[PDB]
Amino acid sequence: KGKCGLPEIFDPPEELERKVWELARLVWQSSSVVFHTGAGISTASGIPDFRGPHGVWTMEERGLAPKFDTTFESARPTQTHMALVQLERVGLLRFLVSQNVDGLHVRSGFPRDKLAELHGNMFVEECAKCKTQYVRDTVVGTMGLKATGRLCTVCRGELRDTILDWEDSLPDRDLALADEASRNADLSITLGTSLQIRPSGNLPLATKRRGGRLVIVNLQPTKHDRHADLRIHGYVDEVMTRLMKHLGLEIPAWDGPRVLERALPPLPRPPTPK
Ligand SMILES: Nc1ncnc2c1ncn2[C@@H]1O[C@H](COP(=O)(O)OP(=O)(O)OC[C@H]2O[C@@H](O)[C@H](O)[C@@H]2O)[C@@H](O)[C@H]1O
Ligand SMILES: [Zn+2]
Repeated sequence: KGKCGLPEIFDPPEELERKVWELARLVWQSSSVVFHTGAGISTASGIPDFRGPHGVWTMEERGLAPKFDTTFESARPTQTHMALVQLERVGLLRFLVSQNVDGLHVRSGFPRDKLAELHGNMFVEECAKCKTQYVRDTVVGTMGLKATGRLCTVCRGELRDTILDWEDSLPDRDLALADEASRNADLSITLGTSLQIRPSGNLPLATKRRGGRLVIVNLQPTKHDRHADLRIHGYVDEVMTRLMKHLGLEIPAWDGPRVLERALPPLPRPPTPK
């Protein structure tokens, strides 16, 4: 599905630094910062993307299977995952919209009330009856919104996976929160997504339409490149490491899988430059 296997682009060191300083500036000056993440933020942990050079669909085109260097369970959040945890803690991230099913945002300790997982989460099952969600320690075992073989404990209703199939519509609440955050954002930053899937890929444009700024961080071209105020071509982990340095923020260490349901008030953060 969509455009697969396009050549990657790398801003050279001085181009990159200048662009990351510009991004820092946009973050400092924007009250509402919304991040939009795709499969590219998980490749540095061993999970292949879909449309990159060895992406799932690109490889399918060659009659090759995708290569994982991890199970979903033994996957570690990347520096990028952890940077987003910290940005949220200090109040420099309003909301996070993800297209990833890998479960890494949740397991990194990102508060679920500021997270929309538009395409589902491998570790989450949902009661058909009450709609209460269960975050599990291991992948649920089914995809396509199917019965997992477990009953709810809030009820005895049927538990199903939340992995959307091709024809399946997006979770009502997640999309509602994603829309609200994107329309009301001063700044949308996309990370490691080619922005080819609607409505997910068009959400960062709602920010642009409403007068806000748009930053696209990606190794390949994306569908909405022409609409961005800043395009940054580099490994996300590098882009984020440099950004956090400029912002004067530590990237916290991951202590293993942890679920946080609700965000706290912002922690102290350094003062803004002149
Ligand atoms: N370390 C990295 N740093 C920066 N960019 C990266 C990195 N690794 C990969 N990328 C880029 O990330 C992008 C990932 O885009 P896709 O593979 O299309 O993944 P995504 O946009 O998340 O896909 C959207 C949706 O498509 C469906 O197949 C599936 O439902 C998925 O959630 C690619 O353009 C690739 O160049
Ligand atoms: Zn129930």
